[PDB]
Amino acid sequence: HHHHHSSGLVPRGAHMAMIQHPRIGIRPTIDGRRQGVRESLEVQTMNMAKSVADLISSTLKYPDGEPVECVISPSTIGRVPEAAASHELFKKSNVCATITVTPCWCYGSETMDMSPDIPHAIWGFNGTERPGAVYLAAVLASHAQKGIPAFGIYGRDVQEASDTDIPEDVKEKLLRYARAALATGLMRDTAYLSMGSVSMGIGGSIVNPDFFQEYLGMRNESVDMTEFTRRMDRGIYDPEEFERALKWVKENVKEGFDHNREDLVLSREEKDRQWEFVIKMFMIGRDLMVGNPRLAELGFEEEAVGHHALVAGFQGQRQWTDHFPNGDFMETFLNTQFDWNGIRKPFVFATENDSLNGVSMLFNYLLTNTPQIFADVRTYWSPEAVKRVTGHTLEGRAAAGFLHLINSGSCTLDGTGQATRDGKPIMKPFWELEESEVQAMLENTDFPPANREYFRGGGFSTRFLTKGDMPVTMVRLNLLKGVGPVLQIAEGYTLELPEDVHHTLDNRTDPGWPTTWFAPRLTGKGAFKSVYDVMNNWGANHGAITYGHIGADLITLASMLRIPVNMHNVPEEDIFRPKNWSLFGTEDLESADYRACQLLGPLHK
Amino acid sequence: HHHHHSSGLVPRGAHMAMIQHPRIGIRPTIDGRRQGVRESLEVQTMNMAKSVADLISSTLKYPDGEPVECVISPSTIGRVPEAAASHELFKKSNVCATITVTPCWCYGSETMDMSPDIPHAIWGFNGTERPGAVYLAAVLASHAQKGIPAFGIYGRDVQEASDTDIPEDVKEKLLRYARAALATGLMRDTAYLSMGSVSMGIGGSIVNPDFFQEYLGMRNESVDMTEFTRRMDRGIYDPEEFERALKWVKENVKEGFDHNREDLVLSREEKDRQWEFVIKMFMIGRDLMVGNPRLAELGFEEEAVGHHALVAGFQGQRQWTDHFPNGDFMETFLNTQFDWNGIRKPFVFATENDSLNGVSMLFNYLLTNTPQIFADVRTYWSPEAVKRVTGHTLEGRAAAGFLHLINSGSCTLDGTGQATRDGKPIMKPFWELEESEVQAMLENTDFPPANREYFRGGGFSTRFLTKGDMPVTMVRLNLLKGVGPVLQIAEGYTLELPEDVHHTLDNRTDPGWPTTWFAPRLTGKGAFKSVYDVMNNWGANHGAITYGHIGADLITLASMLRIPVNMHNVPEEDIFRPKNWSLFGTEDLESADYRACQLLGPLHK
Amino acid sequence: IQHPRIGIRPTIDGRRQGVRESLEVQTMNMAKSVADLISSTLKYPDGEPVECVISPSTIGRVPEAAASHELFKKSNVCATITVTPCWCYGSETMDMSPDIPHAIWGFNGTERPGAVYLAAVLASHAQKGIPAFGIYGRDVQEASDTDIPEDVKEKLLRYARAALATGLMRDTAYLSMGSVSMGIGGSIVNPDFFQEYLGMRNESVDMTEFTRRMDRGIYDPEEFERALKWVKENVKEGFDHNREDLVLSREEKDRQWEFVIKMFMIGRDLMVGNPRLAELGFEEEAVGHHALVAGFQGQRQWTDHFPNGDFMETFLNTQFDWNGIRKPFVFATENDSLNGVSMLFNYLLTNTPQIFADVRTYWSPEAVKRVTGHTLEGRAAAGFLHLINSGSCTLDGTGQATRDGKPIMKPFWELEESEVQAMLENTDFPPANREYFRGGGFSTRFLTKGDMPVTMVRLNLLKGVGPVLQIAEGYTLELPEDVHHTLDNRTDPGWPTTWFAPRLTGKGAFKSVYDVMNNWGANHGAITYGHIGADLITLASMLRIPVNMHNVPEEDIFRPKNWSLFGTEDLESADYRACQLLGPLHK
Ligand SMILES: C[C@H](O)[C@@H](O)[C@@H](O)[C@H](O)CO
Ligand SMILES: C[C@H](O)[C@@H](O)[C@@H](O)[C@H](O)CO
Ligand SMILES: C[C@H](O)[C@@H](O)[C@@H](O)[C@H](O)CO
Ligand SMILES: [Mn+2]
Ligand SMILES: [Mn+2]
Ligand SMILES: [Mn+2]
Repeated sequence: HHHHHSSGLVPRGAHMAMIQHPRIGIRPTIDGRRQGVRESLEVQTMNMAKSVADLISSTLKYPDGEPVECVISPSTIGRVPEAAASHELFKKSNVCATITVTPCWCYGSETMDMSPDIPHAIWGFNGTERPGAVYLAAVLASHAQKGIPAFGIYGRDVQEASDTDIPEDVKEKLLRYARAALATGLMRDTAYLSMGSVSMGIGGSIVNPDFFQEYLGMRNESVDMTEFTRRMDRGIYDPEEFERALKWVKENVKEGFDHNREDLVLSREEKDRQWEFVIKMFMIGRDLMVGNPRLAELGFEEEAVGHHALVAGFQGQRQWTDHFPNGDFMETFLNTQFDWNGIRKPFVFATENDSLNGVSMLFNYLLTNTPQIFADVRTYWSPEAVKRVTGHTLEGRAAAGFLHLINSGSCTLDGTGQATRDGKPIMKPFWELEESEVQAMLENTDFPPANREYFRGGGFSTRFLTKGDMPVTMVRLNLLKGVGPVLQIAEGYTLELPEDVHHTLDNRTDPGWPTTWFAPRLTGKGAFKSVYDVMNNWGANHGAITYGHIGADLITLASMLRIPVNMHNVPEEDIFRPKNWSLFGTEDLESADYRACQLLGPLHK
Repeated sequence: HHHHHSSGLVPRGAHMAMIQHPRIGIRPTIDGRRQGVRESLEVQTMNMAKSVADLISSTLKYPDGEPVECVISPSTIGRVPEAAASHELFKKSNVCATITVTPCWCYGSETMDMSPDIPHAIWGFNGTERPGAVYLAAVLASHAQKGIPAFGIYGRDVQEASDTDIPEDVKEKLLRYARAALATGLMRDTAYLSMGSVSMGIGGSIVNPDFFQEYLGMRNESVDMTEFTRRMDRGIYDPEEFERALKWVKENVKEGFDHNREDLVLSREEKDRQWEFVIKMFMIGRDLMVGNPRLAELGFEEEAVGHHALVAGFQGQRQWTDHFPNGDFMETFLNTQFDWNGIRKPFVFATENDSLNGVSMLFNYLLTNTPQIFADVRTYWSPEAVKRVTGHTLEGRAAAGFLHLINSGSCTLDGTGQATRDGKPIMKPFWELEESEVQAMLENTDFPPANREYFRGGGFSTRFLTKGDMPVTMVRLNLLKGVGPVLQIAEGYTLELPEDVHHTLDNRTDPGWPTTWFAPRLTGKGAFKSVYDVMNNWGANHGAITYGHIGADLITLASMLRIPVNMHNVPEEDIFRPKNWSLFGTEDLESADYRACQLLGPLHK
Repeated sequence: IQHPRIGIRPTIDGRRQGVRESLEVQTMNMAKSVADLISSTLKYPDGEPVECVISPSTIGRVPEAAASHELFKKSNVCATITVTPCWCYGSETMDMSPDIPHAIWGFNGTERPGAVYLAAVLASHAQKGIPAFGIYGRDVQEASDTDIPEDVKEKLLRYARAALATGLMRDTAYLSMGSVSMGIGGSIVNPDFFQEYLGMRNESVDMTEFTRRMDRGIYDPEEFERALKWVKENVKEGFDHNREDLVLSREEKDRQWEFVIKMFMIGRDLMVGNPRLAELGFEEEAVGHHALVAGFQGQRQWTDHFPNGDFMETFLNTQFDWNGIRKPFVFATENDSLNGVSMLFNYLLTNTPQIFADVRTYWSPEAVKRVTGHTLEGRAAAGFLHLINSGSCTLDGTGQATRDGKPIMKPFWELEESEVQAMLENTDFPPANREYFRGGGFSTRFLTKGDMPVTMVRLNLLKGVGPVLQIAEGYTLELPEDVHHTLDNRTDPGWPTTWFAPRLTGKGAFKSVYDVMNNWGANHGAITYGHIGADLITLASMLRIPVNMHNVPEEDIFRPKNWSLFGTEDLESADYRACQLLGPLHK
């Protein structure tokens, strides 16, 4: 951001849209009594605060790889004017959530944080010498009596007064809380950009701004896809960048086998022209999302600013893709953690402008800092169907059947699963990626010409096979009329089928697109009695798939946003929600969660 | 109550506040058809009524030890004008709830009680000769169709027509119903008195009159604590009583070891002055609650009347206890079933003006006629922490860990557990206490000087150890914003630790205060999967602890008041709620209970 | 005293190569004029000029909106004003903050569609449920014109004063001393109301704290000596109406004077803290309770025993004492917290101290005739109300301060020495009536000068709905001297009097002066210098408190623009519907 010689802002340096740095505000509360008690507790109390700040700052990173930032109250908090001084610092410090720490008794409502629009957690030391726990429960009761949600963090094992380690059980809670709170703080005040609008009558592509505004704190931008054509015809993109990209693409991107029907096959001259075009789609999509200071230099100052988009979508079908090369290459590379410019954070991006899938990916992204697989839930494969079709009897993780996850053209190349840790397939934050790993991803992917019976305009799709045995979580938000957003979660594993089984199933389906074979973990409960039941209960044709088991993190996140969780396979002992959820019931956690979300409602209504 | 020579009422005889005598109204309904049927059923029907009245009156007592009173309709009820005559009698008879009894078919809505503001139960004889059961179900359907809650009492085993025993299964239901209904009738129209107001920002001490008014039928009174000072300086207490108390206290109350820091230790002259002062606090607190006719004789006629308080609280901290001796001695003796004047009903009394703990104690008190332990839930002791700290491996009832229950100074001396039945520790109604038992309680208690780093004004705390192996129920009401009161219940046992374990844990905590070691019964369900989970779900720093397993009684009570139960460990087969609860669902009893309480709402809104 | 800012957001057409660069200067000028108008005209309770912030650039596209929001977030902005002369891209340029008021001023000129933006962006505000005021001038202005027209200033300043009132309340506390006073409803303090509507916290101390600080020297002894001396010189003890055997000796009266001074000191220390207390070694007591407003329960338990609260209540609400001229500390008798908030509304809108009073009597013209022989004329002609607190009232409520030979109440920084003198000279302090206040003390007795324009205000809690506001603009009265003395002597001549006549309109509860009283929702009112009804209405609408009753002319009613979508005919109902649906700010 510098000021334009006459009018607006323009970017200089990095993009216009930076990743934000929300802080966590740490509030050490103390007994108010002086002439002995308070003075004797100051040091133990303020240390608790310092140790929490070091835990978070030394463990968690923002999407840009920087260490998360913490702020401590200007003093310990024993009486209201100390709370007010705290609140005043936090207001100007960009604080997205609060952690109160204490080893002693403090005065409930005199010391509590009143912010209704952010999460709070309280950690009471489990010690005998002072009532730390007792404050914990007291102040949480005030929170529930005043309808300001707060998390309760209480360690299992009595600690000695002089001990300053944070117990593993407390750490787990502190970090789950922090990861989830940071996701809320990173979404807030950003936008979703629609390119186009509704795609083929798909629910999530009918974008609902009330949801963004009320639940997420987010704005909605839109451009009609004509914008791409305008920029291409008028030279509103970086031509020097274009030349380097064309060269890198020629070197690194293998064009794939052409399955097109005979009379639909394009000339090699046409295919080359289409390659230039999709490279420009990428640059333009990326520029629209985040801005580009080069656009300003080329004298396109209005365009240089972008659309402040933390997440975005491309309608494509039907009107664009009937005419012009499709968006597979754009969608692929936006979601991939590199291009000709180098290794890079991803730009979270929805196929078919499925805004709800976009937000599902963004939850996943902000919780993990890892890129996100976008997929159609194409087929449920029962053991019986697999046996009939291939002769093979499924075993290990595939034994109970599995789901074919395969988007209609595009997918993050990180979703190959070629990055490695300890001999195992994973998806990594961009700053952990090695050159070899990028190379492996490119090497194990190719780019078949688009199927022109569906995508007359042409383009190239993305084709790889996700490596088996990677822990993942599939995720989907859906909008329920009269209720709002509801969240479903399925943790499980990618699979490696026998090769013949893979090729047989693949070739009957859509072998020009990207494949992940998915087995969800069954629990014998709810919708996880069988793999079939998991599909039959999946509430949209799309899912968002992340590396890792992040179910418990999502559940915590959803409660912060007051989004009820309709379906998950997370063990119950991992469910971690504000302490007042339990006033809405302890047996029927699902109903209590609906009652709590219903009553408190979204953050920004 | 006599009229003053010029103006008000004043008490004479007992106190101004008597314990009330709510009645149970018994309604025998009969088939309307004469010329045979009705006349042949009169005697069997009216006997059912008489036997129910004898059951209740011969088994249950009011808090003052008098036998509960019943009223029968002026005739059997076969047609509406007989129902009207019944309703007319009950209106002037102080009837707090209804029991309809019948051996035959009667005409539904023609015969039913329409009172919306009181509980109803219906007992249909399980006989073959007439449709008793059939009336039972019919009239209950009318109750649910008209939104007037009623309990259904149906015996398991077909009885012979000539049999007049009440089956054990029916008796259990009749008496649970009656105990709970009487508690509602005893609370109604009484008050809660606040002395002071908010204590150290504690939730329950921010008194919510909507709750008292709407749910309990109760008023709220308040005095600023200055009132104590006024009465002490102006001689507004009984000086003859004061002298007898001072003497009894010198003989019966052992002053305890002084743990104070050296420069804070008070002179013996000061300690003696403080003893006089806390004796006066007691008398004044007791007088404020219930009135005193002696105050009238001494010419303080306004004060003699009291505050009509069935339950009350003393703020204490911070402003009073920073200056004057604290309220431990007052709170202790109000909750204890004796003093210098003799053996006595308790006066239900909250530390720190925790009005919600007060009501929790009062539920417990009205259900049992036994005094009530007020406690901080200070510490969860895991087996691992106990092993580390003491070397001991916990066994029997303590094996899964336990809770340290220990109020910040005061507790009913009945909570020593020194009263005995059949070789076992219990807490008794006052009229069952023996002189030896009072003596045991005094003998096993002492009264340490208050800790002046917390209670600068001084005073004496109460110190004993509750005997192990007593069945108890811990209880807490909490206010949930947008919902109202919700009730949690944990039945279990007091523990006897090995002596070394006890002293080690005690001495690290607050050995000048009273201790109960508590193990809740685990069920493998909800919040009772582990002792840790029970604490982690306890919704305030306070609990109310009663002798006995009274979970099922509380659940019945809560349904009468439409307070949902968020957490309990009572077996499901014991849950006994109005029959329409089951129209709100039969599987998810917790959700159905929230839906039912939500829809019907409190009694007096 | 916080310094909440107003954020000025200059929005602009995003199209360059001409349009945008041509409008930059004129657009930025609108921002600058508004900042100047506000900063040169309004002041915080402490006398300092109000502060504004402008967006770091004009706003034509969303990332500029984002930057504006980033800056305002750290600049303590309590409300926004968008200004524009041109068309701009509605939802791309709008402020989304749900917890603060907004206003849009669109230039009324022809060359560019500024009124078009104004209405389009307000449509978005209504459709997204984020209330915003619309500010549109009556007369087409020339593109180069730089004057803010008078209709526009009036709206901008009304908006700003009301916005600032919300900004100054937020995050402060109400302190109760004691609890419930004599079963008075407003003294059963409701924290949900404070928390949800006002963004305020609740603090609490038992009156025992007073005794504690007195016994233990927890107040400033230098200050005490200077105060005792100043009070002997300046404060006139009044007539003792007590019956013979209740009359106190001169010694006892003198000890009580020392005590009530100490009460004043402790009350003030409790509200705002005092660094002298830390110097004297009570570091805890030194910080105070962060109270923008407070009350003192008093009766029954304290005033039965100890000197009453009148002196403390009077001087907290007065703009001076032995330490010099000074802002008031808004303070409620009987801990009537609703009256306290009513006073504070008036205070924050005007920077002038506030009369607390019981609405004691309605005097009909018939009854004045019967009792006095006199036939009321002038403003008094249609009857009137006796406003008189049970012992205390701000000395500024004498009406001794003067502007243009007319009685007023002034912000403290406009007070002259001679005016303080006049307030003192026209007040005496009668011993407390010991049948009602056994514990003693001294009340405050004066008579408010007549012909002073005032507004009486009351906030009431209505079960299941929440707070509702009632407003009566009117005038103080001067009665014939002998008529005054007859009415006074048979009521409570030891307490302070204001004679009030509300303006009648023949609408609603303002058809007669009796109707005004018959519809008054409590025994208390807060009374301010000035006719500020229109300001209250705007403030009420900011906080979503319905107005149940007011005598303000309909043309002056200025509410967020989406109120009109709830109805244009039946404004009262539309107001209730809007507040009901929108709810308090901090639910
Ligand atoms: C080719 C088809 O139109 C395909 O694009 C759709 O089924 C789409 O994937 C649905 O999300
Ligand atoms: C000594 C402490 O203030 C103690 O009184 C508190 O923790 C209190 O027991 C909380 O209920
Ligand atoms: C003397 C009375 O108590 C008086 O104080 C009451 O009328 C009080 O003014 C009610 O506001
Ligand atoms: Mn699809
Ligand atoms: Mn306690
Ligand atoms: Mn009054």
